[PDB]
Amino acid sequence: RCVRLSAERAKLLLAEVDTLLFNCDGVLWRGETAVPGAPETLRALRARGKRLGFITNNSSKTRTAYAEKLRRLGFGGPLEVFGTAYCSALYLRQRLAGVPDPKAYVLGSPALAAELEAVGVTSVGVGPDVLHGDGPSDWLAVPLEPDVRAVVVGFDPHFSYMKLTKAVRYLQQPDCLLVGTNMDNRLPLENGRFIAGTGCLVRAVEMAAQRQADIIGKPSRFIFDCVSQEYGINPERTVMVGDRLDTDILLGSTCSLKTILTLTGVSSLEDVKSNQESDSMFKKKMVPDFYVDSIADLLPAL
Amino acid sequence: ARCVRLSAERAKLLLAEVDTLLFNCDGVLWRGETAVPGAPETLRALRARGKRLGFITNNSSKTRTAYAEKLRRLGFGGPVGPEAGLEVFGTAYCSALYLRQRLAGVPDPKAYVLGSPALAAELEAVGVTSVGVGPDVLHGDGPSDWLAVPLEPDVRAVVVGFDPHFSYMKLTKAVRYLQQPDCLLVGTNMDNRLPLENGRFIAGTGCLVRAVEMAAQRQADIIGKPSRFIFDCVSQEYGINPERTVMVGDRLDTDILLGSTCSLKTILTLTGVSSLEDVKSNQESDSMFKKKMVPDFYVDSIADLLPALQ
Repeated sequence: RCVRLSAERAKLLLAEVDTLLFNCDGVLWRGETAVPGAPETLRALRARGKRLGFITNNSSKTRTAYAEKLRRLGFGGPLEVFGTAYCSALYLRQRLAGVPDPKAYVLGSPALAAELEAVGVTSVGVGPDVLHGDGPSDWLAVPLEPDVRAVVVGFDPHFSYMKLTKAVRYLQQPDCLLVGTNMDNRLPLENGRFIAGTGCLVRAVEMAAQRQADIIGKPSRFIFDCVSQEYGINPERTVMVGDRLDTDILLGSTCSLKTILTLTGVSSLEDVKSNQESDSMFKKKMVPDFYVDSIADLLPAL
Repeated sequence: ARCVRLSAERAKLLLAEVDTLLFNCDGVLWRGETAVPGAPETLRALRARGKRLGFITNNSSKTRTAYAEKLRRLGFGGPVGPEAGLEVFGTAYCSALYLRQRLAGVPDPKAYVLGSPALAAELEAVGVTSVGVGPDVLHGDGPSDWLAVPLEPDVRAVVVGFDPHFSYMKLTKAVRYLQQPDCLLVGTNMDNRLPLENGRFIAGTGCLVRAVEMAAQRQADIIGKPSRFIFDCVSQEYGINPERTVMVGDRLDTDILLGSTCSLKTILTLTGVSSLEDVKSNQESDSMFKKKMVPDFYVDSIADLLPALQ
């Protein structure tokens, strides 16, 4: 029952909500360029006493980096950003609490490794690992780091058959964990362009390792739990604003949060139309409570 | 269909019934670079008895003629003379045939190959030019640099085989080529793992194919076993009559399944991946498909047929 948002309805909701959780890409900005009116509306929400949070499935930037980008583009400051890097670090903290010196093989960014380092998890394998040796015997003979207790698959632009081989070898130990930052098929880019998502890499590792990975990012509930551990979210008085139906809006529906769809990003009203037709009850979960052309549309009520 | 143990008498009955024998290579004829004991003698005897022998492989790393050299070196024999034709059908050659048929009429077909030099050689033989074989290491600081790399014009297919040089760059180029609707996506096999000696394994081609499928939001066409195209690739040259042909294999999900779906008599050899315990599990109907994966006859090794060939 997607309602079209008007200034009157926006005022009504704003009275009801104290916390707003936003996806960054496709909602607040595309690339390094801000959505028209978005910085001012978020500044105004802060002035009206609303608490702002940010949830992202990208593992390439640290919390402080996302916060600096928000500050430079005028969105303000209080941390308020919850990305798959930080939340992956928290997951590994929880699942490796008993390990004395946990080490993880990270097919991912320096930011993911830094976030793991902050929670006490040493990371190995960030960066290039180009193929060496002419056959499987050479590839399977390469020495591995000792005491590796987890394999974390993030956005690895250096992904190679060597990293897949080392990951599978680490995962031959039953105690070893397999964690994926997200399961997205595509990473949205500017101008409607896209590149391969972390989900492709994670699925390669899963298939080779005959394992099912634990997914940290949206639509997984783990990212909401990571936000709630610090915010203490009240589902009834909290709203999730997002651009993608399969990740942001589904997360909102599963966690009983109010949902707003912004049409500045990947998803559009036509997609919601197909979802409103009952092919599956799940697709009904992928429908927003309200829709806005842009987040600046909250400025009339603010 | 009751997985009968092939006794020498039963084996002789089979020899009278079949004129053509199709063998899987790894786990049946040889393990790695070392031959299975007694297999070379058995196949040489089969050639002497006038039986026609063919070979089916899911590995895309060797050309037909190269496989023939390995067979000759290990004592399995070779095509007799000038009239005789090649006996080995691997995923490189049959992938080339698949693109030959599916790119019929294309003026100068080009393919982006995440695969071996052998696959490129076979494609050249069928008239398909190949681009992208070999390493493509990461360059640049961001997506704009990666997406600024120039792509070749008139690429009409993406072929994913065993690529140990697979990289995020090659995946990115593959999706960019596949953004063209006419472009085909072909996979040599969908195996999650490549079996190796001593129970070891490495990641299979299926992982690479799946990554490309997910990013391109496409479904790949698989050439290798259990897909029936490899059987059609054999038949295009052999002209097989299914009831008078036997398929010998080591793996239930690939070799024996191909035999059953193509109405070939099946012999399971226990020198490879599959065991009688696995066929036991399949004989218990957990899945409808598992009934298809049951051998008509079983032997510990193909050398077990040597008494009936003398």
